[PDB]
Amino acid sequence: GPHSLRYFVTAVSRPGLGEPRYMEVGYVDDTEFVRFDSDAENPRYEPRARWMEQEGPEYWERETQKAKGNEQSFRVDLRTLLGYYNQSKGGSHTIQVISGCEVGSDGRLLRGYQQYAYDGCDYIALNEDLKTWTAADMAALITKHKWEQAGEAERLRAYLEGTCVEWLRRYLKNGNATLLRTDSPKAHVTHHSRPEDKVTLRCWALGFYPADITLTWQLNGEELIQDMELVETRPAGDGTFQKWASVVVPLGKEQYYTCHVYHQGLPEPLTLRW
Amino acid sequence: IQKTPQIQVYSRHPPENGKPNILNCYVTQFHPPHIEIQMLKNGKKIPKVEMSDMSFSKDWSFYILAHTEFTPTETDTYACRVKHDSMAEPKTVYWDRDM
Amino acid sequence: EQYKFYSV
Ligand SMILES: *[C@@H]1O[C@H](CO[C@@H]2O[C@@H](C)[C@@H](O)[C@@H](O)[C@@H]2O)[C@@H](O[C@@H]2O[C@H](CO)[C@@H](O)[C@H](O)[C@H]2NC(C)=O)[C@H](O)[C@H]1NC(C)=O
Ligand SMILES: *[C@@H]1O[C@H](CO)[C@@H](O)[C@H](O)[C@H]1NC(C)=O
Repeated sequence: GPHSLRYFVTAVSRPGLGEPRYMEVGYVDDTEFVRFDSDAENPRYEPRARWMEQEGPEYWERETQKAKGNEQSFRVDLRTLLGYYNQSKGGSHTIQVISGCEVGSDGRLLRGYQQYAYDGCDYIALNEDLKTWTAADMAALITKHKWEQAGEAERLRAYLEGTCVEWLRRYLKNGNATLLRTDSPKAHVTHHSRPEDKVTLRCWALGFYPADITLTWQLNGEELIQDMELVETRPAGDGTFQKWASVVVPLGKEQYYTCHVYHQGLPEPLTLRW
Repeated sequence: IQKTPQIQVYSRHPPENGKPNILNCYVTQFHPPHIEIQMLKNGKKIPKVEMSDMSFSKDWSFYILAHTEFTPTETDTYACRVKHDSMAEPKTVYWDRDM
Repeated sequence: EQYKFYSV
């Protein structure tokens, strides 16, 4: 199936408490694999998945140098934005960037992207054509103009189409045992009483990978998706994921409800009752 | 843009007394990024705690995971306490074994 | 590998 390489970058200023905190977290699909945190003792780029042990020391040295350079750039960005927005030097502000690429099963580029946010709102983003930027406000328009005059989109395009794709291919090759695996969900249903003669049926799905999954509750063979509560699919601390979805039903009618689980590791969806 | 965190506590495997497991505290949908997260065993801070899976959603709010290995005992209570600007006092969410 | 960011 398709795979992706994504980096989540954050710079957060802390007036009166030193330089901004800078962090970089990289992912191949739903698996964290690298990280840089300026807040550590002697910050360096570090492996977050076992297969990254296959990279030599030069990988870590070069990525650490890049991260430090990146850290300085965003520190400068934070200062620059204070000016664009006419803000005080004593408030904390945040810059976020999502950057990466996606390839198909054959390893060819499907799409590249890079989007910036300032204080949690859209700032600037590369368009799908990988040739132009879209600015969310007038401040971002200053950046768009600088970037256009500096040939920044051309530079980024080269990274997305080249470096990003090639490294993603390498990571999928080196970490195939982890990244190309499928861990099948194991389900179970819990029951909890409620006032007014009702009960909560909660369908759980645990130990699965990848993260993509579908949980539905049905009655009369029709999905109840609407009056059901749930949590977003979440990491379980060991590279796998879990999720639950619930529905409130009348006491004594529980047997009429079935939970359905659809996942890449379930040749036939799971059907469960309480 | 100040969003209050969702705090979710759960174990990797259905709990079995005396069996090694993993306890998770997933804090999500929050902004600003500054936040303090601690996992507690019977009210005392757990030292092991690893932070991982930091990311942001399409609306830019933050997500992060705190997790630790643990072997539950029938009398132990675990919880997760979070301190964020969006809240007056730190919020503690308990691990509910039968949820 | 990560991208080399410049500035806004
Ligand atoms: C995962 O792939 C390996 C092949 O090795 C990979 O390629 C190397 C160049 C390097 O990137 C390694 O880190 C990768 O693991 C599979 O192992 C090979 O399997 C063949 C049979 O298909 C066997 O004859 C070889 O001896 C194995 N090669 C080695 C170096 O041991 C492995 O089976 C794959 N795992 C999964 C789960 O698909
Ligand atoms: C910036 O804000 C100050 C008040 O803090 C105001 O006096 C000034 O006009 C503003 N500058 C611009 C260009 O809007």
